[PDB]
Parts: sequence; structure tokens; C-alpha cells
Amino acid sequence: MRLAYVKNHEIYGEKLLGLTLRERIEKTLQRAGFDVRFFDELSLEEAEDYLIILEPVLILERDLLLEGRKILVSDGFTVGYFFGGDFRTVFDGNLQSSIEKYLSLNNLESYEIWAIKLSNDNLKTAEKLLLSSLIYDGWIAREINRKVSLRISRLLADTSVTPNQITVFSFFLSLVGSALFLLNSYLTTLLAGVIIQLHSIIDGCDGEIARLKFMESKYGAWLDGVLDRYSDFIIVFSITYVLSASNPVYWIIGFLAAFASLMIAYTGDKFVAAYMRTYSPEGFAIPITRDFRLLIIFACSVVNLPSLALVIIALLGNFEALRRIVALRSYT
Amino acid sequence: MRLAYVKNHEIYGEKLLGLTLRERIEKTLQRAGFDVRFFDELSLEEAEDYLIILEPVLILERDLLLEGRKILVSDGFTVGYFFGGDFRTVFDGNLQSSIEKYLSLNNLESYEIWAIKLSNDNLKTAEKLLLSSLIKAKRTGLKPAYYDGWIAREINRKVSLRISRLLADTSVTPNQITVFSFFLSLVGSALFLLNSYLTTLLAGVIIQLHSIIDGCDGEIARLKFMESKYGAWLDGVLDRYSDFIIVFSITYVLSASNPVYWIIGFLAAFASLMIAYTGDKFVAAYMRTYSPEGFAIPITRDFRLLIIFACSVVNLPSLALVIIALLGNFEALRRIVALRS
Ligand SMILES: Nc1ccn([C@@H]2O[C@H](COP(=O)(O)OP(=O)(O)OC[C@@H](O)CO)[C@@H](O)[C@H]2O)c(=O)n1
Ligand SMILES: Nc1ccn([C@@H]2O[C@H](COP(=O)(O)OP(=O)(O)OC[C@@H](O)CO)[C@@H](O)[C@H]2O)c(=O)n1
Ligand SMILES: [Ca+2]
Ligand SMILES: [Ca+2]
Ligand SMILES: [Ca+2]
Ligand SMILES: [Ca+2]
Repeated sequence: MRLAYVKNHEIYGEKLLGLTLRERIEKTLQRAGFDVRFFDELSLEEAEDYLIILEPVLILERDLLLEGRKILVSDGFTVGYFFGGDFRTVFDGNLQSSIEKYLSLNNLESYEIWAIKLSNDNLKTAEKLLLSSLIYDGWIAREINRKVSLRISRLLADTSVTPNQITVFSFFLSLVGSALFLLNSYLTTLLAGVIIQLHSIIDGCDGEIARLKFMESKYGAWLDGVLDRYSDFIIVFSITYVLSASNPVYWIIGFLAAFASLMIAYTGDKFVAAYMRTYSPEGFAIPITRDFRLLIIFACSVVNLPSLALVIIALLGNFEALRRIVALRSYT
Repeated sequence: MRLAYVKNHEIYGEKLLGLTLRERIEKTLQRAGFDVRFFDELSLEEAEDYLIILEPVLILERDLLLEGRKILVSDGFTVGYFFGGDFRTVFDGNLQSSIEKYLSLNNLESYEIWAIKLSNDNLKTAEKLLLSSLIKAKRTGLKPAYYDGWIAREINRKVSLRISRLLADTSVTPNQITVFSFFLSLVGSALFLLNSYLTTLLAGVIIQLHSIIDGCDGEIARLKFMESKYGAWLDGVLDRYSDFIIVFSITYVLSASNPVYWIIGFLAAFASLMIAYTGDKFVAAYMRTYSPEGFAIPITRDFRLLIIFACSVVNLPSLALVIIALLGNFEALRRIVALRS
């Protein structure tokens, strides 16, 4: 058992993006495996480890790990103290003095963590930093979609909307786009592409809201990916069906595109299942991840050429999948 | 560091399915996280825990876990002793005497493990048992991505194990079998394209042959401790390619008669991937073996390929597409609904 002692401050009562800052630091520290104790005057309980936080701070780091006695720092500024259980043998009922004496008999190493010290002025700075802490994204995802999706999640933060609700809703948008494709006209094809790209953007909000409001879940991760598999398939299927009326050859291209869209996903998730680490190719890889796939569909749709999108997704998709098969034979 | 002390026996020099019983017990224990020391007379080194095996034994269990001092037992017979580090404070240079005293000062719980005590007579029995331990089941203690379906377990494994027994004496690697299994699916797919009952019959037969042999790569991997991360990755990926290409070939031929079969083909092809994806995504998210508790539609790969096989011999591959599309998609949707809880 580890205890995190956090001194109360009036600023902790302010809400930032759906939760009070008090709940945020409480939940963040609990994630790290610490029992949290807020205090004005400190009374020490027995525990294996102790975390002491005197100044009000917003922790932005996501996978905090504290093994071994250290001092927590953010840009030269001390955030908190991480002491061992032997701190019990020095504590005398007065906090600063006990810390002072304890620090004098020690020579503690510093440890950098992502956090921002809170003031009544920099709360806007804290929000932007907290939002930026929510973003394995492809280049299109990171540099385009996130810019919009974060602005949306910011607004969704103030609501009771759950990550799962966003996921299903995002899925529904992909259906609207697919439906618009079935109407077989440039206008509807254009509207289709726009909503597909919107779907691409909003599919980041489910994850953003999940991390922002500490509502991540195993089922959430599962459903998020699965419905993306359904969306990719249904989108490609819709585009192929309309095109098949003109040329039956598009069935073949359609098949190859749908398969590729699924395999880029499968190969990645299967890697995680087998290696138990995040998939991330070190060097060159053909940019045909989902953010690219939907942007390609969007772009080709605005010029009334969804068929060209299938060709690219089929080609770049299948080749990248094959590239991954050959590449992964290496380090394993 | 944890030390496993194994008393030497002449029988450990004998080869069982490609590896000596020495190599087998050594690797099994190494997998279990023990530094292994073979001995005639025992000199004790320091470690957190000690495992002592006096009688010659073949361990069949796959994911052995030893927490807390215990006595290891197989069907009433003592296999070995699992002592704590405090055994050092009792050891007097004589193994037999120290075991007696340590057991005297303690009250060890018995602990059942799957293993067979080895004799010069029961080696054929050891072989049969070792082969049966290669199956993806809960009885073996393996915690894989999936367990074997009913068709795989009750039909396919019976053949693939008999094949794996023969492959054990060769230099054939798991990856080589995986590629070969995939190539068979291509031969099956090609036969579908020739569009005749004879070739259609051969296609189905080879698809089921493919289904059976797709168990050999996994069997040989576990049998000779040649499991690998890429191996697990490749085994699954090529199965997806196979599922897609098989359905693709059948759909392409059928489309010449009625273009609507493209749709059924699509739905069948999609399902074949989703049954796989939903499971592996579970593994990725929950980090444990996927296993539905109650009702689930039997449309796993062993069934799908058997369905394709059966439908092909009656010259109705379209029916296989219909069955796979229907059973497959409802099962995928069922998994979406079931996992919410
Ligand atoms: N309803 C949800 C959705 C997501 N997550 C969590 O958020 C992670 C994914 O976050 P995303 O931002 O949605 O990432 P992704 O949608 O895969 O990519 C979208 C992004 O590239 C922009 O298009 C999942 O692993 C899951 O743990 C969750 O818990 N519940
Ligand atoms: N070249 C390979 C292939 C597989 N494996 C390992 O074997 C496991 C799968 O074993 P299989 O028995 O082959 O499982 P499966 O392919 O599902 O066989 C099912 C079969 O009955 C077909 O219906 C993989 O996860 C991997 O750990 C390996 O190490 N190397
Ligand atoms: Ca998402
Ligand atoms: Ca999604
Ligand atoms: Ca296999
Ligand atoms: Ca395979």
C-alpha cells in the first residue's frame, strides 16, 4: 500500500474540462497505485511508500511510474516528494521541518514528470496542456484531425456524454456517409466524402473523452476498433456497389480495398496480441492507416472519383500489408 | 534467481519426438523461470526457492506456476518437491536426510501437476500423452489466443497430431509448415477457379486438409519449444489471407451465373475476418484468452472450412457462402452485444 499526501488548496475546487482539479489529481494518483489523502495538517499513516505534494499541480503524464526514492520536478520546479517508508522514522508532526530534516540526511535524485503548477492565471494554459495530453496517430490524424477533434471534445467535456456513446454515434455517421454513397450522384458523393472525413475526425473524440474524463474501459477499446472495422467495410461496400452498375470489374477492386482496410487493422492489432506492445514501425511504412484511408476517400469523392479511392486503398493497402509481413520477420 | 535441482537418470538420454527427455524437462523448467542444475550428489547454492526432482519424469503441463512451498503430485504420485529458501537452514549435505527433516518441520500442501513418471516401458505411453498435450485446450494449461473448436478438437487434431508425430523427427520448422498450410489454401482456391465438380470436390478436400495441417505448425512449435511471437502473428495473418482468398475464388466463379453472389461473397468474406478480429481485439484489450462462457454460434475457422468442405462435395459452394455469411455475421453481432457485460 502506498499513500499520497496532497495538501488542500482552494484552487483544487475549480473544475477543468468536466472534473474538479481535485478529482483529477485524485484519479491520476490512484491510476499510479496510490491511496490518496488530502490534508491541511499532516498526520502520518503506515504504508510502504509516501508521496508528498505541497503545491497545487495538474499532472499531465499518463503512465506515471515511481520506483525508488526520487524528487518530482517540472521544468526545474519541484512538484512533490517521493519518500520511502523509512520517512516514518523521521516525521515529527510538523511537516516542513520534518521534510527539511529528512532532506538534509538524504541526497535525493531528481525525476522529471509532465505537470503544470496551478495558479489563478494559468488555468487556460492548463486546459490547452491537458487537452494536448490526450493525443500512435498517423500524420493526417495528428496534424489535421486532432486539431478539430480536440476542439470538439473540449465542448463535449462539459456534458454527460460517455466515450461509448461517441463511438456508436461516430459509427452512425459512417453509415450516413455510406447511405449518401448509395444515392449515386455527385452532390451526394460529395456529401458522403465530407461526412466520412468528419467521421474520421470524430472517431478521435471517443478516445479523447475517455482519457480526459478517466472513462477508459476494456470494452470501450474493443468496440472502438470493431465498429471501425464495420465502418471501413460498409463504406467500401457501398462505393463498390454503385460502381458495379457501370463496371463489374470494380467488385474485384472493391474486394481488395475492403480486405486491405481490414488487414492494415488486423496486422496491427494482431501484433499487439502477439508481442504485447504498441505497434509502431521504426522507419519507412506506406501511409495507408485509417486517417489516410478516409482522407483519400474524402478527396476522391469531392472530384466525383470514389473509384480512384478504391484503387489507391487496394494498392497501397495490400502492398503495405505485404510489407509488414516481410518486415516483421526481422526483429522478433 | 530460482534453482531447479533434477537428479540424473539414464532415461533422460533417450529421445522423445525430436528432443531428449533431458532437453524437454530442462526447457519446461526454464520456461517456468528456473535455473536448472542436473546432479548426482547435491551441493546447494543460494536462491529464493528450490525445486527438487528425484524420480525421472516428463512434465506435460505447459504453463506451470509454483507459488508457495508445495509438493508436486501427479495422480497420487510425488513428482517433485517445491521448497522455500529456508531449506538452506535445514540442508545438512545429505539430500535424503534433509528432505525428511524439512518435511518434518513443515506441512506442505499437495499440488497436482500433469506429468508422467518415466520408465523404459511406458515411453510409448509418454509419447501419446505428450502429443495430446499439444492441443489448444484448458487441460494442457496453455493460455493461447483461442482454444480449439469442437471440429478441430474432435476431428482435426486426431489427424494433425499423427502428422506432427512424423514431422518431429525432421528439421521442419513451425514457420515452414505455416507457409505450406497457406500454400495449400492457394491450391484449394485455384481448384475452385477451374469451375467443375471434380475440381470443386478436390478444392473442398484440400481446404479441409488445409484446416487439419493448420494445426501442425502450432503442434510442432509447442512440441519442440520453437514458439515465437512472429510465428503466432504469421499463423493468424495467413489464415485471414486464406479465408479471404477461398471465399474470393468461390465468389468469382459464382458471379458468372448470378451477380448477386458478389454480395453474399462479400458478407461471407467479411464475417470470416470479423470472427477473427473480434477475438484478437479482445486479446489486445483484455490481455487474456478469448473464451465465450455460454452460447456461441459454431462458426469458428474449423467449422467454416468444414462447412466449405461439406458444401463442396455436394457441388454447392454457394451454400457455404450463405452459411458462413449468415452464421458469421450474427455471431459477430452477438459478440458485440455479449461483451457489453
Ligand atoms: N469508447 C471508447 C473509445 C476509446 N477508448 C480508449 O481510447 C483509445 C483510442 O483512442 P482514439 O483517440 O479513439 O484512437 P483511434 O480512434 O483508434 O484513432 C483516431 C485518430 O487516429 C483520429 O482519427 C482506445 O484504446 C480505448 O482504450 C475507450 O476507452 N472508450
Ligand atoms: N509458425 C508458428 C505458428 C504457430 N506458432 C504458435 O502456435 C500457436 C497456434 O497453434 P495452432 O495449433 O496452430 O492453432 P490454430 O492455427 O488455431 O489451429 C487450429 C486448427 O485446428 C485449424 O482449424 C500460435 O499462437 C503460436 O504461439 C508458432 O510458434 N510458430
Ligand atoms: Ca476511436
Ligand atoms: Ca472507432
Ligand atoms: Ca496454425
Ligand atoms: Ca495459419
